[PDB]
Amino acid sequence: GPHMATGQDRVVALVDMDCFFVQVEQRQNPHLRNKPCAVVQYKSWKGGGIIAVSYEARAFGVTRSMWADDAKKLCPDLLLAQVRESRGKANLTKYREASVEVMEIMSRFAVIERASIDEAYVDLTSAVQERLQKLQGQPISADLLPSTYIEGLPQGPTVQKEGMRKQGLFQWLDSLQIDNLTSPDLQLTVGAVIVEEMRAAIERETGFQCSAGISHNKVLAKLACGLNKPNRQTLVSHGSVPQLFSQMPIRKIRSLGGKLGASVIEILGIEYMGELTQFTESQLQSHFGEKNGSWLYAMCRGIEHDPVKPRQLPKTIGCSKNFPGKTALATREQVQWWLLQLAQELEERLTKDRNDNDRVATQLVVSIRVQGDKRLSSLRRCCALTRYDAHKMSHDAFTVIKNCNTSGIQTEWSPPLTMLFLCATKFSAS
DNA sequence: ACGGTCACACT
DNA sequence: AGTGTGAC
Ligand SMILES: Nc1ccn([C@H]2C[C@H](O)[C@@H](COP(=O)(O)NP(=O)(O)OP(=O)(O)O)O2)c(=O)n1
Ligand SMILES: [Mg+2]
Ligand SMILES: [Mg+2]
Repeated sequence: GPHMATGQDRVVALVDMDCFFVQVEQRQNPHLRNKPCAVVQYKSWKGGGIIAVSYEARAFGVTRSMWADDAKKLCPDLLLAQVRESRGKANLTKYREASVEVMEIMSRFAVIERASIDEAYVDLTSAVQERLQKLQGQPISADLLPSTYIEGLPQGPTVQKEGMRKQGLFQWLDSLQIDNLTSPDLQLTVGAVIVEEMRAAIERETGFQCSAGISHNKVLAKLACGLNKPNRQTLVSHGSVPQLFSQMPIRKIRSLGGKLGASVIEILGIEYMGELTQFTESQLQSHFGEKNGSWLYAMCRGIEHDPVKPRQLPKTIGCSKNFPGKTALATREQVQWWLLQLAQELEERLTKDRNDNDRVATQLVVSIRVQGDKRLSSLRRCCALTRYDAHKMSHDAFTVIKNCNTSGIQTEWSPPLTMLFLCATKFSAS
């Protein structure tokens, strides 16, 4: 009991933008605002794939990955913003740049880890101690947490959601012992205050609304963030974990969404995260491996040690395009032209990256898929990247994958390529 | 015909 | 260096 480590050492927040691509388009185009809206790419095929959905639109059942034509059936008045197309492919520059706006603001408060284009993890442990020191035996007002939810509260002895939020928050605050600096719950609470400030700054400065989860680790922070979206932040305490995890589907936990989560469910015959507590660390390790087993054992107990990496920028800069079914490239000239298009966009992004971030990519990775292959990549190959030259990069990429072309004629390409991928990696200071 | 990107574990 | 999984 005295020696058991509860994973309450850190205060971690995950801030995730609400329907991010939609918001970027909405900010730029006021007409989209407060309306059922979605962002689509490649309009020609079935109206284009939906990649982002406004909350008004989600009410109609519109979802990501839905074809726009299908979405229209559910929501006749659905408004659509198209992903920019450059050189015959979708260009995500606007959203990347919008992401930078958010990331830079967040970086002001603490070192951040860029988990995705629209979200980043924040370790507020240092910030919290300092803030706790700044306010002395200073009780924390509810006003400082206007958008905060306390998961699991209210409990025990208004049918409006805001009323519920307030009751829960009040129960939490009344419970709090302000005087003790060490208390994890107090630390989470102060962390929540900062997140409120972080989120207000984001909205004021970009016009983008976001949600956040405050907890002692990344997994819990991420899970918490989703609980009260949109435009709200949720504090998941260590104590709330048992009840929260008791009915929490295993797939919900980050990294348990795929095969591992399925095997975990299949092998152990359980549905909920909480049920994982019944197994010894060794038991979990035997089925899912040493690293996974330890992670699962600690995680179902609300404990995770994965640190918030200090990484604001992406480690890689990549361009890729799919050429599905009939559109697969079956000629050498075709492959070369598309490689060139990818290389050109990559070059523009690489050049801007070098100026902005003082770094150069020393390695080029070329990936392709042949028709009928199961795998996302038929082949992956890498060559040195010494110049930010689109022609050289595309020329080099062709050299690397050219032998994949079986056909004797060599003016043709067989099998036709379903996918082309170019990625710049191994960045170095410059 | 569930696209375009990213990170990272395993080998 | 290459492959596969998971995420968003
Ligand atoms: N499969 C996916 C998932 C997300 N994205 C993009 C579009 C999203 O707007 C953006 C952020 O992803 P997301 O946070 O998981 N969902 P989104 O931000 O749109 O809505 P929220 O549920 O977070 O409020 O990345 C994508 O392009 N392809
Ligand atoms: Mg989001
Ligand atoms: Mg996200």
